[PDB]
Amino acid sequence: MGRDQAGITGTWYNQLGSTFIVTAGADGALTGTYESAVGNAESRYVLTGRYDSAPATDGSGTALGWTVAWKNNYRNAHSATTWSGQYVGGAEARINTQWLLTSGTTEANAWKSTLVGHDTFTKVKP
Amino acid sequence: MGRDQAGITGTWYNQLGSTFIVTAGADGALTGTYESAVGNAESRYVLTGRYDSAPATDGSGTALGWTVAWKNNYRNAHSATTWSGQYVGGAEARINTQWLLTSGTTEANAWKSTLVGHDTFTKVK
Amino acid sequence: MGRDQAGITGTWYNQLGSTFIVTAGADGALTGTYESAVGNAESRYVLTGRYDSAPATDGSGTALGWTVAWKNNYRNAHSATTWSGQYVGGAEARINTQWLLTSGTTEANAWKSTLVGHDTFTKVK
Amino acid sequence: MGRDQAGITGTWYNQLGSTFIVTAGADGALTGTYESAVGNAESRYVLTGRYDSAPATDGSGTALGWTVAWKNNYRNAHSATTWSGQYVGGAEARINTQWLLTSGTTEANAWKSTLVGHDTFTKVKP
Ligand SMILES: O=C1N[C@H]2[C@H](CS[C@H]2CCCCNC2CCC(C(=O)Nc3cccc4cccnc34)(C(=O)Nc3cccc4cccnc34)CC2)N1
Ligand SMILES: O=C1N[C@H]2[C@H](CS[C@H]2CCCCNC2CCC(C(=O)Nc3cccc4cccnc34)(C(=O)Nc3cccc4cccnc34)CC2)N1
Ligand SMILES: O=C1N[C@H]2[C@H](CS[C@H]2CCCCNC2CCC(C(=O)Nc3cccc4cccnc34)(C(=O)Nc3cccc4cccnc34)CC2)N1
Ligand code: NI
Ligand code: NI
Ligand code: NI
Repeated sequence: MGRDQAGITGTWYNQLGSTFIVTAGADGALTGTYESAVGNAESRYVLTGRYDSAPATDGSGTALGWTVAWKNNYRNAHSATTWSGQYVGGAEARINTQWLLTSGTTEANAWKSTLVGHDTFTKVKP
Repeated sequence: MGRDQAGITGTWYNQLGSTFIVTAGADGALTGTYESAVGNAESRYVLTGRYDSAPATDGSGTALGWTVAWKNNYRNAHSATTWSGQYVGGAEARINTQWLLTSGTTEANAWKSTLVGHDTFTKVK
Repeated sequence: MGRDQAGITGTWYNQLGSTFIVTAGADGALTGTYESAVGNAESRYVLTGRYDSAPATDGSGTALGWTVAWKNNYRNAHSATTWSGQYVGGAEARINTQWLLTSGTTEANAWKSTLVGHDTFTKVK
Repeated sequence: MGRDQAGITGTWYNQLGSTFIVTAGADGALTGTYESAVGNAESRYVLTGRYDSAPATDGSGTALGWTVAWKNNYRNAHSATTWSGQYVGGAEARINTQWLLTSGTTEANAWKSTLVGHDTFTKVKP
């Protein structure tokens, strides 16, 4: 039912070599796994998110976001990343994102809790 | 059972008057609803996220994040916010966050697609 | 002269205990020194920036920003912070900011080069 | 002189087609002009900033940042952008940045005051 449900669902790769496997639901849900090529991370991590299942009709992208907490059956980095961005369809579909990575900190170190960055995902590895 | 499952589960209010109702699952899931006091938003929106269910024991906070897409059965703002932050428990429990709000845009307007801000959530209004 | 030249010029303090000493010029310049209470920083660092010297008259704040490179005669942290925000006048004047701290990194580590945060500066603290 | 004073100094273009003309001083200063290809912007705006004039020698980039207030003799957008990033010298020199654009707002609209994005600058015009 989602306008971009079929386009979003599948396997995506970012510029770092990370792998993002996602199913878009008709209700706006995103569910899948994330494997990071960098950082204190090994194997797949659960991800969950949301996307706009009825986007604008003027050629705009489709807003979405998702979260990974960096704990799985191998490691725990005591941190979580959220990606905020939009899906852009067409011949070379892309999910363009900016992200925030927060680590658990003491109060004294809270000022340095959060990294910001940007990831671009494609359906073919770069 | 997640270490902070009981502390996170419940209702949170930010500095703007928005309301965040969340259930923390034993496996690290966050599920619930968000009601925003500002912006193109009315009634409740679905939220989903994750939290660290086995955090450090050194006094550090508990890392977490969640997403809301601003579409429900009443409105659609063609946008989505992600909050990234940490839960700090105790008498004056807090969830301290930074957030990214992306709107769907044309490619030419993508440079102005994403707002950044910070929200602090407490257990009282 | 700048509309908020006199209001911005002076000594400001943020929530961490850092001190921001600034002169606003009639031409939109910001020039001064920054002393950070946290991080790889000791004593004062040069700052430079810009502000809107003819802001809106509808009660809106005054947009501004400035940079500190964390090198002085005593230390070098191989990093730089930019604060982006707005000055809000009145009995309880504030400069509300969000900031980006970038450290020099190898290309392999570029994904972790930049912190984001927020500081609120007041004239009393 | 700064290690990268000669390398940073010059004319740069980002992926939007904006033009960044900058002079790096031996004292860590950045001065120059910015012309944006997008937004409420016309002609050149004053910029000022700072860079690390004695960076690490381990292959790391050179940290820097600069500000533009979007007021000149032609327009006033009641806004300011700060770019935070690092200069990477060598083959295909690049300045990689993330930026924050804050507009003056009323207190009720302060939550919507700030955009975030990322710009990459090279000396080759797109
Ligand atoms: O595809 C992809 N992959 C990437 C992108 C986006 S997700 C990303 C993959 C993430 C996989 C998990 N990577 C771990 C993160 C936590 C870690 C670390 O290196 N943290 C940090 C390093 C440098 C700067 C930081 C600033 C703020 C906070 N963290 C920063 C760490 O231990 N942090 C800390 C431990 C203990 C105390 C801390 C106190 C303050 C801050 N951090 C602390 C170890 C590596 N896209
Ligand atoms: O008033 C105030 N005060 C505060 C606020 C806003 S300004 C702030 C005061 C700043 C004073 C300078 N503080 C130094 C920063 C550089 C330092 C460090 O701790 N860096 C980092 C720590 C944690 C997370 C990081 C994420 C990304 C990158 N850095 C993070 C460091 O050595 N970093 C690094 C060294 C070598 C290689 C690196 C590779 C990647 C990242 N960092 C590297 C040492 C402390 N408001
Ligand atoms: O090279 C390059 N170029 C680009 C990049 C990085 S710099 C960039 C060039 C910038 C040149 C100036 N462009 C003006 C900015 C202000 C403007 C606008 O579109 N603002 C905004 C549009 C969309 C989202 C916003 C979110 C938050 C705030 N602004 C957003 C505007 O009028 N904003 C406002 C006016 C009145 C009230 C406001 C209240 C809240 C927020 N904004 C308000 C008009 C265009 N790299
Ligand atoms: Ni960390
Ligand atoms: Ni650092
Ligand atoms: Ni604006």
